[PDB]
Amino acid sequence: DTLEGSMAQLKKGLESGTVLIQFEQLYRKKPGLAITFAKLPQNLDKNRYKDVLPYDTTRVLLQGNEDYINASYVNMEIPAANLVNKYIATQGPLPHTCAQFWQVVWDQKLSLIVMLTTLTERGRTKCHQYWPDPPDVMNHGGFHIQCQSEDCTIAYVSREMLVTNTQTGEEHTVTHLQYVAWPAHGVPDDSSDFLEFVNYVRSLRVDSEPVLVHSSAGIGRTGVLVTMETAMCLTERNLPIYPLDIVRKMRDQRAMMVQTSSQYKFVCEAILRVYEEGL
Amino acid sequence: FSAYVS
Repeated sequence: DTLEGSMAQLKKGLESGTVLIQFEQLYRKKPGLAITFAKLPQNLDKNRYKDVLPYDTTRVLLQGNEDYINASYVNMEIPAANLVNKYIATQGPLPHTCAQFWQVVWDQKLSLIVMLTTLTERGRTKCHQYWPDPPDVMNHGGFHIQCQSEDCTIAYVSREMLVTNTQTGEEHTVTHLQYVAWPAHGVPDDSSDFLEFVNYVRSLRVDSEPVLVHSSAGIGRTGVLVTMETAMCLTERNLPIYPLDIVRKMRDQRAMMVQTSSQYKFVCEAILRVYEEGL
Repeated sequence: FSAYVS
């Protein structure tokens, strides 16, 4: 079909209720994909949640280093535009997985981290603080970490981090964006802040280079973000948007992305919004 | 260990 047609269908499917029914039909995990390393004894407590585990085939491996991390490569192709948006989708680091987290950032010299969670919710820890408050310095896995600046806006915090390999003295800089107005299992507190945020992340991409995206589990809020960025790329190029196909393609790479029907409904309505704005 | 979906 066309962008125009796909959007008529989405509009009708949201009134019809069929869009949600089909979302609830979709598999959460791709059947037949091995999940083995994540379940080994030495790796079980490296998972924040027992039911959110990487597939063997797309799990992130550390360079020259056997340590397991709950993280997955998620690549979203738009072939009609010779385009691939790369991500690494991961959970919120635990106290004892911060070393592996920063090792991924260093291995691939990732310049952008997107964190879609507060550190705590209702008196419970959702993510370990894996960076120091300025001006303090932090040791993780043989990396020294400092926050060179920190600025709060309405919906998110923008931080610049310096990562130093202690043995070599080689330095790497990373932009860190923490979206604090988006509860676990829910939708963004404000759709317009969300859409501005997503477009901002797009503008900070460097081609070829994955964006590291995480929340608490790294599937619900991360899935919504990935869906929306994909839809934005498609709408600007007058290409058809089928959100169910987008969700499935993510779930083929990390199970359960986009967690709730409310999240899916949210992102579909946001997709329609942006389409109506673009003409 | 806890489940996220719970």
